[PDB]
Order: sequence, then structure tokens, then C-alpha cells
Amino acid sequence: PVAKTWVCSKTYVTPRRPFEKSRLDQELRLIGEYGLRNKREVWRVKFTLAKIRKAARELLTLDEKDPKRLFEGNALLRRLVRIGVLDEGKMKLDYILGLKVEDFLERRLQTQVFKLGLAKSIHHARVLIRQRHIRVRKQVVNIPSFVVRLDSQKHIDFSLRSPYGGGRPGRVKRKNAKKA
Amino acid sequence: ARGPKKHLKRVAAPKHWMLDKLTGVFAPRPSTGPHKLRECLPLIIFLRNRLKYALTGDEVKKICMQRFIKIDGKVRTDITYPTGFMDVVSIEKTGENFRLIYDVKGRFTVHRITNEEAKYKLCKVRKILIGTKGIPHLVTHDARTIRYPDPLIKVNDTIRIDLDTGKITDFIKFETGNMCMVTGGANLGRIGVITNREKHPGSFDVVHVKDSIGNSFATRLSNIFVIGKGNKPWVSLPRGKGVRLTIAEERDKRLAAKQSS
Amino acid sequence: GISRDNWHKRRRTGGKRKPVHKKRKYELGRPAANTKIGPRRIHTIRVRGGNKKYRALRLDVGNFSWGSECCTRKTRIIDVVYNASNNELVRTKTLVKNCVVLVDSTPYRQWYESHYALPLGRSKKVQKKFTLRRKTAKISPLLEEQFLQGKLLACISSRPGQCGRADGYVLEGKELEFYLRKIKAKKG
RNA sequence: UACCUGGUUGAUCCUGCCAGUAAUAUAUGCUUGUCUCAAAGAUUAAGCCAUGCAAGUCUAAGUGCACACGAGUGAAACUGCGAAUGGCUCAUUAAAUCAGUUAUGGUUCCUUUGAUCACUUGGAUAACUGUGGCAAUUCCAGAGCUAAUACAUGCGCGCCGAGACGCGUGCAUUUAUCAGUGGUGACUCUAGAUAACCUCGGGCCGAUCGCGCGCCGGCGGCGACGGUUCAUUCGAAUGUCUGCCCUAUCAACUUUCGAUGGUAGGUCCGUCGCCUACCAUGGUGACCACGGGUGACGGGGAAUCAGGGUUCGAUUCCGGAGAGGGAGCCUGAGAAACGGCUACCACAUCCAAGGAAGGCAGCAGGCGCGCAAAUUACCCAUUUCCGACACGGAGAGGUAGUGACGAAAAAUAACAAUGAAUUGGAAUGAGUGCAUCCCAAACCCAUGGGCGAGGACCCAUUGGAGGGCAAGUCUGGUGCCAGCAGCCGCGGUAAUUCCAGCUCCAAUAGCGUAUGCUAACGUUGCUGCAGUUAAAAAGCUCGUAGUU
RNA sequence: UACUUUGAAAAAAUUAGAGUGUUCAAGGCAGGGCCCCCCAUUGAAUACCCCAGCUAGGAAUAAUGGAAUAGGACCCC
RNA sequence: CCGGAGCGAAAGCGUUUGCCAAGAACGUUUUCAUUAAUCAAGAACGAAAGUCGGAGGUUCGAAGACGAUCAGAUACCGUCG
RNA sequence: UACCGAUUGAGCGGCUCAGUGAGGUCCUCGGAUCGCGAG
RNA sequence: UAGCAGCCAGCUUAGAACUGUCGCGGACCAGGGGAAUCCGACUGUU
RNA sequence: CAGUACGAGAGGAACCGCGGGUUCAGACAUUUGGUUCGUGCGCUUGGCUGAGGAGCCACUGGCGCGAAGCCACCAUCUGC
Ligand SMILES: [Mg+2]
Ligand SMILES: [Mg+2]
Ligand SMILES: [Mg+2]
Ligand SMILES: [Mg+2]
Ligand SMILES: [Mg+2]
Ligand SMILES: [Mg+2]
Ligand SMILES: [Mg+2]
Ligand SMILES: [Mg+2]
Ligand SMILES: [Mg+2]
Repeated sequence: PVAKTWVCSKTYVTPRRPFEKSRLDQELRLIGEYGLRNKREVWRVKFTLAKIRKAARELLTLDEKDPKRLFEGNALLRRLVRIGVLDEGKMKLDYILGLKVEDFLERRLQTQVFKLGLAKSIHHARVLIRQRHIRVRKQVVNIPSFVVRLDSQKHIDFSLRSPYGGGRPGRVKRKNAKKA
Repeated sequence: ARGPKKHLKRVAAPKHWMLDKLTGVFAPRPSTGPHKLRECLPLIIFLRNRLKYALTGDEVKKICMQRFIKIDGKVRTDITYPTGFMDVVSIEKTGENFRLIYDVKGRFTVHRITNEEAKYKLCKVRKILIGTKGIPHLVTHDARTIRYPDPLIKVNDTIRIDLDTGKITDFIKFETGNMCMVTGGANLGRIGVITNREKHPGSFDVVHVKDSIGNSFATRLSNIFVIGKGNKPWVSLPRGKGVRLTIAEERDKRLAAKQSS
Repeated sequence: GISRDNWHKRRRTGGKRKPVHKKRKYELGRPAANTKIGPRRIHTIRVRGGNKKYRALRLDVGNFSWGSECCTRKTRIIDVVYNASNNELVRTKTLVKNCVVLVDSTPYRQWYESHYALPLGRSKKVQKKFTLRRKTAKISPLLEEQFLQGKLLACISSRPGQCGRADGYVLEGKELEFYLRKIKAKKG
């Protein structure tokens, strides 16, 4: 008997067809367009959508005005609008079945810092996040998969210690200044 | 096993104690006392997790051994004392008096009462034993035996007794229309008046309770604790007495409060 | 040792069952007391929970009661005459429950001659009291025959193997007539 | 994601399986830079174990005339209370365990809570002192003392009869009798009374310790501890109803020697064929008894799933069971206890050969067994438990070490001109020390500043490239050889399949293989398969259970 | 009395799921806001838990009983 | 005569006549009023061949003998059986 | 690779008949020894 | 009326206690057994 | 004697002396064992003397122990 929990769940799932050409093209297209490292990040965001769609699909089975459907349905809808993947105009349980994997891939931290003009390309966006350059509301984030919500959208900027923003130069800037 | 157990696992502890998972393997097994193991709250939990006056179990030992805590007027030095329903905890160092009453949900509350209210408590009669020489006795829910009671007190009524004297000052007749509090079974903490008492000979009697907002419910007879005569309570009711706002009603109450905070 | 468990018995269907555990201590049994008739010898044994039981091994005196009247006098036991379980307990003179014994009758005729002032086994205010009692003083003929011999036919209603006392009552009424024909059928 | 593809033929449409495909289990091959979390001698062997450790325990308050000390501080011992909890393993165990349900008005219960109930006696003993035995042990013996919270002693009603006493102080205990204070669906309940009983191996009414001196030999302050009888609480035992896998190549089983029931008793904490004695001849079974098998502990659960299902559950939570194999008992509130004892069996240790002693399916570690599983480490600081206790102890537990069982995050480059080991300046990590933080001390992470990248030599592997199945009519070698290949096949001197070079593909700090398991499989079909000819309807009819 | 609906009752952990920026996530049950405290009753929900047993409604469907050798049901009294 | 005709639960059943019991269908404004359908372990019947005990034994004919045929022929064909 | 096979084939386990039966526990009495009692 | 009273009559069976030196069908009476081969079936006869 | 002579080793003697034994021979009964109809003592089955006591009968009723004799490399002693 130990004071541990031993709870752990996977975040992705491998496809049934290992070498389906029609699948490899659309997954590689998502990798290069959003600057991903491997196919696991594609299968992860697909598994994330599958959990949300399955949760909404269960609520569509329940009839309207149900205390469980009204509570869990409104909680799931407001949670999607919070992260920005769902619009405020039409927040219904049936529009969750019209969500694509690209909607979640646009809320990552590497894609937001690229759209905000702070980074040159999408690949340049991921390399500076891992190098402790950008922050979100005075919080330095080192993870590119940081799902930015709408409340923290206008607070993504460079850190107060990075040379890109306002701070001391890097190790190789002063190194070249000392030698010459 | 070969005898009585002395340990208690933290995951096997009652859920209403609100104990976490990664702090330790064992939970404080409440020592033997007036209240049952599943229906009480140890003194260590009340001072460390509820009041947060002590951060560890050793500090609770130092708090109790200085003779500061006193349950029902008597000073206690056992950190695992089973402080149960309607019990009074007096802290003369800070002038604080607590009475363990359930929440709107099935959990105990840090409910501070005044000094004049801390002088008494409410005890539910369990049995009436006729001792030697025809002397009647009252067995309350906290094992208190009181001799020569009012002959109008019956097997399911409550009495208001003093903590220093130990005698009955008044009592509430268990009948319809009187206020009652549920002490377990998916309705723990709800307060309402009694409407009907179904009698099933040979099994448990289920009564029907209706709160102020009209959300009538039911429970067994062994879970009802009369706390008031009619519609006026004899003890200070906690905030959020027995309404049991649904998960939808609580959500709107929280959102409207965050915007006003 | 001696066990009172039921996991060694066959099931109601008739099939053997296998034991789930060893012999537990809360299932122990102890040998019989076999209370003989002699000088008082009572051994005390500690039982579960720290309590005490009294193993009466030998007994000679017993507090027997009278049914018709109210006369419970500590009297001496002579011998056993009938047992419903088996007649082997009558040979060894074993004192058990619900066994018919021959008890002495001197204190009963002493009380009767001191209460009604009439032979049994052979002031103005005070005389009126006894005359009121003589109106209801007839004894059944089955008892008067026993008082002539000095031996009353009693029945042990106590458990000497548990409490250590061979108490009981005097047989009267239809119960006395039942055990008389049981003994006379054996004596014949 | 409610999915299919190769293979019988010259070709075709089918039944069908073999093969492919994707998770999940252990094991293994190759490979590995950060950070977090975490399983880990279960499978064969409930096999055998060196050594250390794992249960001990003082308050102002049961005893305390050695040390060291101005009474106190501290030891040994006795009296207490614990050691019956925890931990470990899964051998046994198929209405047994267990899970819901429910009863005990068929029971007992240490501790905890509340009720109740002589101004001081007697005799021993340990520690201590001292004489000693044995080859040897938590081995003892002889003698001399002395304490108790040790062990024993002790201060109105019914009868009678001139309406004056005596017995019951009272509660327990046991039996008998009879009038119906307060309860319960329902007492042969709880209380009243009478008659006595009341165990010498006799039930109880404090011959007890504290800090304190305040006053009129006397009354007083506050606490500790102990006992009786009732409550409670932690429970524990024994029952109620329903629910277990495979097997008929197990169809009748049980009953001298208890199987089913009745009666009386014994016994037990209490109920009961639990046992004995006398009677009755029953009890179970085709709705599967009984017997056998289980690589069977049960369940909460786990894996995979469109819906149904299939499989797994030695494993941290609950219950049960057992400490080499069985059996027996002591102490106690609680044990049929084994980190208690006594036997036989197996195994094994020391020995002057007379004897003595042993139980790691506890924590480390060793051996053996195997495809298969880690340090003879640190601390009681957190979590709790035990104890005369705020102070002690705890391999329970916690923290490190080993660790690709697994799960999460996530480097191996980014940005600009010029036609690439070309060039160019920027950017933080890996690593490395130094402070701080962290933590019982340490370690790890995190925060700073000082070093730290140009083949940013600080180099990404693992399987494939005929089809299924994403990817070379390339080049050299071999010539049905060596080898490849899950399947179909390839190699017969011009091999897209072998051995290599180059190139390419897939997933990626992983990946291949072997064996189970799941979906594939509507190839076990309840949902949902088939039986004219591909495997298949008894030769036919009657006939009870069963189903309808 | 099967079915059906409701209620009572039920160990947690696990699963589902509400809230909450451990830098994100697996997870945890904590923590958020203002200048020695106060407010957010700071929070630490809720659902599921087969079958059987218990309880209260419904009376379709499927079984089952009632008067036939009548003294059968009500009265009379 | 003898049929893609009849009957029987199937196997099976073909001269005339008599006897015994049974059966389907049809007819009915008769009667009983659910008595029914299919049915594990059970049971009746069941071609030909084969077995046992008797009677019988015309034809046919396993085995076997012989005559052919053939490379061989213990086969096909033929004569006895 | 299984099968039949004289060899009362051989080995290793489970539950038991009968006999022998260690060691506890109770019951009867037995009194080394100690101050009628404890033993 | 779940039959009782009186009287008479033998011979067997079962169980139990106690007891002698564990001896007890105490003399007498009174099958050794098992696994196989050969021959003849068996009883009978010579 | 001796692990010596001898032998490269591996291996490996003999005389004197000492202590026993094999086979055989001649005896012997203290001891152990066999026998026991001193029919010695106890017990016991069936029957018989009326019973107790004491005894008898069953070609030695049976059983346990057993003196004296005799006896065995089955005990012991001697052998130039
Ligand atoms: Mg032969
Ligand atoms: Mg021969
Ligand atoms: Mg012959
Ligand atoms: Mg040599
Ligand atoms: Mg001799
Ligand atoms: Mg004789
Ligand atoms: Mg003769
Ligand atoms: Mg003879
Ligand atoms: Mg002899």
C-alpha cells in the first residue's frame, strides 16, 4: 500500500489501416501546414475531437429539456467557446458534430504566435516557444501545444527577459561583442 | 482478522471527510466514543482541515494537550475523538463556539455559534429503559443516559439538554408539521417539516419531508433529527439550510455572484 | 479440540463439503460435567469474554421448589430415578436437567406442620388464622404416600454443568402421574 | 471509424478456412539526449534461507534506600497496557468464499462515552548483594534482604402475635410461584413483588496515587487510576433471500460410523445433529443432484468494444484463508496466534557426542527454479498506529537507489542574401560547476549569473522497398547453391523478392520478433449464421420433462 | 404475481462528469481576487452502482383464483 | 392389364374369394369445450445382407471347381455349384 | 507422431480401511514439599 | 376407543459398565493364499 | 616393518614381533540358548465328584515360566 494513484490515460490512437495512401496525404498536409513534429500530434488532436463528438453524440440521444442534457450540454458549449473553437452565434449540441480537426489546430500556441506577427513562419514559432521567448499574461510558457483561450488571446507577447522583446542579449550576442 | 482493527485507510475513509489521496495511506480512525465511526468527524480533521489552525497531526496533539479543546463542555485531549452531530466545540483561547451541522450537501460545516447557544445541544432519544426501582432512563444518540425524564418523551423525540448540568430543559414532540433534519441517505443536510410517516411493521418506517421551497422528499425514520417546533428552529440553522439547489440552480447562483464580486 | 462447527457436516443434498478454515477457538466444546451425587465439588472455568462458568462435578444438596404451596427449601438429593435421554445416566447417578430425582422431604413436612398445624408424614387470634388455612389444606394422595417414606419425587430444572446448582421443583399434578408409570413399568 | 485484403481455377461466381490488419499482456532483439508520473520474484517453487532489522512502551499522578545529585535527574525490576493491528503471499477453497439484502426478540465485546455503586491489616517476591554449575541458550539453581493500584484478608413489604420485634443492609447469581411501571408488528421483554438459593477453583460496595495548603481533633480545592451492573461504540461470530466457470467417457446420491426430521439432554458467548440417547424414514436430483477438473481466492474492477458481447482480475480497496506439512493448547476482551508454546513428519543449525536451538507466503539480501521481476540504503519530518505517555517506538509508511512494465509533455535546429564540409550574424537547451530554493540531512525540478554549437562532428535509430501494403524494369555478387518468404511465392547465370552499395518508404526515442488475448469473425450468429447439390434434417412414428 | 414507473437504501478508489491556466498535458483537489484582514456562503458537485430484496403508482400484455352434487353473495335476527 | 395412378408413419404394398381389426378424405345446424403444437433420457416399426433353432430346397447363385479370354485374369464371358 | 503389447510393468501424487499411536485438554486420586490449607 | 388390568411362558438378538497377566472358536472341532501356462468342458467311470 | 626396499613414475613387497580368525580335532555346561512327563508352579477350555475347598478325566487337554540333567562354532576352554 502506497500513497499513489496510478491513473494515466493515452491521448492518441493509431489508425486501423497502417498504409492507407488517402490517409497519409491528409495527415502529412496537417503536419506541414501547422508545423507538427510527428503523426502522433495529428492522431492526438483527432482523438481529442472524437471525445468531444462522442460526448455531444450522447447528449443528442437524450431528449430536450433534460436536466442532464441542459447542464452538461451548456457546460460543454461554453467550454468550446472559451477556447475559441466554437462561435458564439450558433452554440448548439448539433453543431459540435460539424467541428473539424483544423479548428483545434488553430488554437495552439505556435499557430497563434505566428498569426500575431511575433514569429516569421510556423516553424520559427515553435522554436522560440521552446526557448522561453514568448509569454501569456506575465506567464512564460515553454510548450507549443498551449491551447490559448479567448480570455488570454490579447496577452501573448515576448517575455520581459528575452532579447526579442525588452531584455538582456543572448549568450552569442555578447560573445561576438567581446571578441571584437 | 483475529481481533478488532486499529487502522483506517485513507481511501476507505468516509467520502464526506473531504480527504485527499496523495497526502498519506492511513486516515485518522476516530476513537471509540458516542458517535459511530461513519457518522462522526475526528477532532484532528476539524482543527487541521476545517479550521486550519494546525498544519500537521503533531500540532493537533499539542493543541489538544494544552487543554484548549472541549467537546460538550468537557475538556478533551484525544485528537481522534468522534465529534458528531449537534456537538459543541468551545475554544476559550479565541472565544469560538462551533456546532457540527451538515451543509446543504452531505458534509459537515464550520458553523460558529454564540456563547449563549453553546450552553446547550439537541439529543435524539433512541430508547427508554426502565431500570431498577422503576426508574426510567433516556438513551440519546450520543450515549447519554438521563434518569427521571418527562413522561411525555417517547422513543423518537428530541430533547434540549444543558452541557454543564446535563438535564433536560425542553423537548420537541415528534409529529407532523415540526421541523426536522435528515442525518443520512442521499438527503444528508436537507431541512424541512414532516408531512407523512409511513409505518411498515417489521421493517423501516419511511417518512416524507417537505422543505421551504416545496421540494418534497423521503427518508427512513432512523435518519430524521427534529431540530425545531413547527416552523421555528431551536438551533441556529446553517447558511443554505435545506434548499438543495440543483446543479443548474447553483450554476446561476455562482455566475451571478462572480460578476457581483 | 471438541468443535461445534458445521463445516464438517454433509450438505442437505448429501454431498461432502470441504473445510474452509481450521478449527477456530470460538467454536470449541468442552467435556460434559457428569454431575454425580456426593460431596460438593464445583470447578470454575473461564469462558469467552472473561466470564465464569461453574462445572458442578458432585452435588448432594439442592434448592427445590414446591408447586401447590410456596415452599422452596434447600434439601438433600438422595438418588436419581428417571432420565428421558438414556437410562445409562440413571446407573451412574448423573445430575442433569429434566431428570427425576428423589429429594428429601423433612423441610416440607416441617413447613406444612408449621403452616397448617396438621400432621403430614405421620390464642384466639392465632387459632382463627390456622382455621382459615385448614379449609384449603388437602394434599394429593400421590404426595401423602411420598411423605410417609420421607422421599419426595422432584425434577431438576437447572443445569448443574453451567451454573453449578441442582435446583428444581417437586413433581405434582399430571406431570407426577406421567413419571410414576414410567418408573413402575421399569420396576415391573 | 458499424472498414476489410491476399490465396483453390485457363478464367468465373460461391462456401470456406489459412494469411494479412489494429489494440492489449508479459518476455525478448536492436536502439536512447531532456522532464514528469509509475509497475516491479504473481506465473516454474505454499521451494530452501546465511546475516542485520521488522514491537515495544513514563506521566505533577501503580512501585523506585546503587550510580551521578540539591527533594529532583535517571537505571534496572515488578505491576500495568500492547504484541490478535499492520505487513506479506494466493496454497487451499465451486452455494464454500464473496457481493447486495437481512436477522440475531438465537449471542459476546478490552478500550471510549454517559448512567449507576480504618488516623490504614497480613504474608511473599523481582531488581539489588553474594556463592555457584554447564562445551554451550532472552539457561538457571542455592542463600540473604526490601516495595505495590502485585498477591490475599477486612470497619417501606412479607412472616410472627400482646397490632411491640426477628429475618430480607441492597444489587448480581439460580430455581419456583403470580399481579399486569414503560415499550415492541410480535417476549417466556424490561420493571414490581413472594419462597428460598447464592459455588471456598465465593460477583461488587475504592486498606490507591497526585499536585495544594484553608480555614473553623474536625470539615474542605481540583485531578489520576481501579471494580460491579446497565447503555453506547469498534466489532466479531452464526443465520435469511438471490447470484460461479468446464465436464454425462459422472445418473442417481446421502443414511452401520448423522444422512433428513422429532423429542429430552449435554456443550457453547449464544442458536443448531453442534454432540449424545431413544424414535421416525426421510433429504437431494434432468430446473443437472452427486462425482471429477480448474495453469479457480471472491468482489469493487481491467482490456477490447456501433449495439450485444468476448477475455482478464496473484496484484496496493473490502472480505476470506494460511505462516514448511497437519494436529493440540496456554495467556487474554479478542488467537486454535506460529517475529507464542507442546508433539509427530520433512528439512536444517551448534556440540567436550552429555545436549541446545530453528521457521523471511515481513523489509533488504542469497540460492534454486525459470522466457520472466530492484538497494544486505536513509528517516520517523509528512500519513497514522501502539504505550503508564505532548517527550518513546514503528522496514506500517515516507524519501532516495535500480528501472524503455507503461502514461503525459517534449530537443535533435530557427532566420536572411548568394550559385553547397557556401557564407552571415542572432537564438535558447543538453552538459558543467557556483549560490539560492528544495528536503528529516541529501537527491530531482525550478530561479539567477559564469562557461557552453557551425559537419550548430552536442551525427536517431528500428523494420521494409513483387503483391496484400506506403516505398527502385537501378548497380555488383550468387546461380533451385547460399538464403528470402506470416500467406501467394523468389533463387533453374540478365533476380524489382537472396548477399551488399546507392536511393526511397513508414513510424519515431523508439521499433522488430515470439506466445497469449480482443476486434477483425454474421468463421459460435440472443441481437445475427447455416443443414437440395459445397460440412449438415435422426429411416420413420409415438412419447413424458422442457419450450410455446 | 410477472412486467412497468417512482421512492428508499447503497464504501471509496476506478468510469462518466462540473469547477479550477500544476508553464501545457497525463494529473492534482486544490486554489482565486483586493490594500492585516475581508469578499467570492471559496470550492472540494453531480450521474452511474446489473440482478435479488424493500416501497409507492399504473392495470395494457402474460399466467392465476372465485358460485355447479351451491346453503354461493347480501340480508333476516 | 400397370399409369410421373392408389394406399401406408416409413420400410413397403399387384391372382380369386372369405374372415378380423384399423385408416384418410368427404358429409353434418351431432357431441366434448382448449383437451393443443413440437418434443431430452425412453419406446414401437424398420429393404437387402447376416446370425440362431426347425421345415423346405424349383430357379437363381457369394464361396469353390472347371472351360475360355489375356503378357498375367483367383476378373468381365461360359458350363456345373 | 500416437495406438495395442507379456512384463502381478515402473515412478510420483490426492483422499481413505485397519492397526499402532506421540502430545495437549478435562476427570478420578496421587502427596515430593511448604506454611488445617496451599500443592 | 394415541387400549388397560391381572396372570403365565420360554428361547434368542443388540448395546453398555466393570474386570483378569491384552487372555478369551483358550481343550476339542476346524479352508493357507495369490499371479499364470498345459490337458479334459463339468458330475460320473476305470 | 612401510608407503620402505625397488621404480623415471604409476605402483609396491619381505623377515622378526603383536593381535585375531578359517577349517579340523579333543573336551566342557560358569554363562547365553534349546529341551523339561521332578507332570515343579500359576493359569485355563469341555466334562465329572450336590456346592465351596481339594481334585480327576481328554493315549502328555492346552498355555506361561522353569530346576536338575543332557545339549549347540547357537556358549566357553585347549591344541606342542
Ligand atoms: Mg496358449
Ligand atoms: Mg506346460
Ligand atoms: Mg474329467
Ligand atoms: Mg612414492
Ligand atoms: Mg537354560
Ligand atoms: Mg473346569
Ligand atoms: Mg477315546
Ligand atoms: Mg491331544
Ligand atoms: Mg520354555
